[PDB]
Amino acid sequence: WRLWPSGDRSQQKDKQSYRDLKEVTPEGLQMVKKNFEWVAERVELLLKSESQCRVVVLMGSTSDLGHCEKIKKACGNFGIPCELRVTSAHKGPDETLRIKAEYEGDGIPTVFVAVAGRSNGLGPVMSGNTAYPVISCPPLTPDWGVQDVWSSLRLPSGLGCSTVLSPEGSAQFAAQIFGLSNHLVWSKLRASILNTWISLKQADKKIRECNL
Amino acid sequence: WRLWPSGDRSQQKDKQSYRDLKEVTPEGLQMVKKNFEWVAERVELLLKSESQCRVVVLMGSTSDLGHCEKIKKACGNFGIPCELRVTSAHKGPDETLRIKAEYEGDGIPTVFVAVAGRSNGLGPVMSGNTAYPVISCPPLTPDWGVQDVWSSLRLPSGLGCSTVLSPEGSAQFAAQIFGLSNHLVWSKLRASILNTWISLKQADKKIRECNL
Repeated sequence: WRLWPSGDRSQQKDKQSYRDLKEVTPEGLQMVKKNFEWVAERVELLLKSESQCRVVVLMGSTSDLGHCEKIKKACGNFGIPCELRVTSAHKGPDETLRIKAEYEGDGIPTVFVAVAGRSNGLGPVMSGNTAYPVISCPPLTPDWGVQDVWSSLRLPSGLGCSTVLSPEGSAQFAAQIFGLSNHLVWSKLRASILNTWISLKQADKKIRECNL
Repeated sequence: WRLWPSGDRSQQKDKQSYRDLKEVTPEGLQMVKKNFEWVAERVELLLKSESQCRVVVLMGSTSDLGHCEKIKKACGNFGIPCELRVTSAHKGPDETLRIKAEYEGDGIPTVFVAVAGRSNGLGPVMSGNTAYPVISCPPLTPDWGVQDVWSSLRLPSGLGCSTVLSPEGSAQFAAQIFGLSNHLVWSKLRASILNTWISLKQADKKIRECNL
């Protein structure tokens, strides 16, 4: 590669420093060696997380636990810790705000994912009382899902609450948010775009052989 | 009329006490007079309210004030005091519960009417945190009303919150609730069933003449 500290070619730390020498002298090789040492001393820091990430999944009912387990598993795939908590906006709004405060108050950047069946008040109430992002991922089924989804979508002014129907999708969106700050999360998202694209090419190649 | 204290014919206080005398003696007429005095001393109490009534209309936004004015006016027609208050479940749930507590705490029987456009969380949150009845009367328009109504209708278990779409209707329902305890409110409801029925007979009589 070619590596320029501060975008400055004259500070090049890569092997171009050796290619560029008119004549290789022993003083010339010690400069090249120090450039290689400079990179060797920094490269292990590429494995370290610069910023902390957390998803908190708030569920109105323990019957939606299966749906929340899918979000937590999918968060695990991006290396983002994910906590489950049980709270109802309708039946314990005092407790919802106290739980919110626990995660707002310890200095760890947090995305809240609200899982509320039927009339979703948990997304909205959370959204109205935190500066952190809130994602409604309601556990819609085909029975009443067309009716229930609108309680996540049509909100009073002054609420940023977003909607993602897929539980794997809500994890991915939470990852994309943390990817703006965390190169490790970003890189898993980037490699996943590649791997998914590769999978389509391989499935097309297979079905093309069944075209003769 | 015939008036029997405790349903006991032998305690009859009406003119039947005079009709029933085999012979009218002066001692017989003094008994009749005391029966008439007994009724004269109690009849003014029929004008007095035995129980207090109040409707509290909670609105999420001052833009829904017109809709709340219609509820308040219609409550006035049943002689039920009606207060307007502004509170959002989404943006000030702490304040919603403190306002609720003011009306729960002064010993006056109260019906709460929740007016919240779009995703109604105000009905549900109120319903989950008071033993008093809550009526959602959402200000639906034809634009999004088919979508918004389901946030009032499909609630988690443990919530009694009812729905009435008409604002005059929500007042009438509040009146019907107080009519179980208040003979004056009951009587306005009863006379209104008569007057409305009379109006239909009169409109049918009119249109029948335009049938020749």
